[PDB]
Amino acid sequence: EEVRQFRRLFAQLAGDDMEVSATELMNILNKVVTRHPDLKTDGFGIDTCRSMVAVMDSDTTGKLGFEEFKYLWNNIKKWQAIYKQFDVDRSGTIGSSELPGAFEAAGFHLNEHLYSMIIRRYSDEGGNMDFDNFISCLVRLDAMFRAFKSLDKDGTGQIQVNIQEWLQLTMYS
Amino acid sequence: EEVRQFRRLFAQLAGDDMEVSATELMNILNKVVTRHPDLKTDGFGIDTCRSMVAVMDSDTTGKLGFEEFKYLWNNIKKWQAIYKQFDVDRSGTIGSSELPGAFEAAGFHLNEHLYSMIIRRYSDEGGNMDFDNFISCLVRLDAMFRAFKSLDKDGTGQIQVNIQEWLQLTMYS
Ligand SMILES: [Ca+2]
Ligand SMILES: [Ca+2]
Ligand SMILES: [Ca+2]
Ligand SMILES: [Ca+2]
Ligand SMILES: [Ca+2]
Ligand SMILES: [Ca+2]
Ligand SMILES: [Ca+2]
Ligand SMILES: [Ca+2]
Repeated sequence: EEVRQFRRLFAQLAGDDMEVSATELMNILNKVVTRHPDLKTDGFGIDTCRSMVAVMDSDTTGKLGFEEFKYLWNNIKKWQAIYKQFDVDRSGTIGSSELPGAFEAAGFHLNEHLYSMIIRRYSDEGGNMDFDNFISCLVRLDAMFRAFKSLDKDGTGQIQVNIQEWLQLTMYS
Repeated sequence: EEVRQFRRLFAQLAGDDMEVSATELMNILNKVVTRHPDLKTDGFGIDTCRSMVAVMDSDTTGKLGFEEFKYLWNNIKKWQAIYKQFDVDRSGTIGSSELPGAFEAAGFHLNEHLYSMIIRRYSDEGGNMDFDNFISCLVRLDAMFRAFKSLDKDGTGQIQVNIQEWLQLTMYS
């Protein structure tokens, strides 16, 4: 029944081409946040959604098919739950001091240098990250872990990236 | 002469803290576009401006110093001229058949496969790319070429990276 209700909701979200475009994704993400007053956000903008589509578009059709959209949606749900749980002052945002505990609850255990870099690149002047920034960040972080893993065949902790693959991975994202 | 003019322009834009923030950049670019009606754009938004700054921020200050801003600004001017010239139909946007001409004038040679990915990420449903996306795409592309080159100084066409280095290189919105 859980499977059946979700299949139906994808069909309603994707429309006749049975894929979710960046614009489509934007409108449903914004409808979601409207329902959660505990999530502070300046909204999901079109370019952030284009990035999320690209990074999750493994079959390169330009849009999210059922399995791609399922994977992303279920990640957003789990990370939404985490954002709420680690926003302990109820600011609606993930502060610098909340961020490590949240990334780690999402299964991404980094280090001091890498957290600093994330806040520098993703958080605002006050070191705070709102909900669309946190989602955009994790979608990419998850993807980059998955891409390193796909490339690390022999399990050695070191990958070898050619220019073409570099370009593909960084630009279609 | 023109050298002291630009040094003073930087000083004026950077203001009190002597560096250019994502916000200051957003404000000067948006005022730039408003004085070229031939340059179609939905505007330079915070995500795009925070993301240009991040890729240009070589010294991890979170803001653009003189040399960083200069490199960025001079590229933007060069690319703006290319955009106007390669928009041969005067649609005010760079269409899929105009894009390879433009990128070649900018010094970039890419295979069809990578154009198709770039078009899907940065252009609309008709294949037409607006000015802020064009600039955002070129800034990223040049930055990725430079990051790769620095780690491949013998020109093998391949770099070798551990997970820490990989997140540092790729975690750019
Ligand atoms: Ca659709
Ligand atoms: Ca797809
Ligand atoms: Ca908080
Ligand atoms: Ca935001
Ligand atoms: Ca300043
Ligand atoms: Ca800097
Ligand atoms: Ca055109
Ligand atoms: Ca745009």
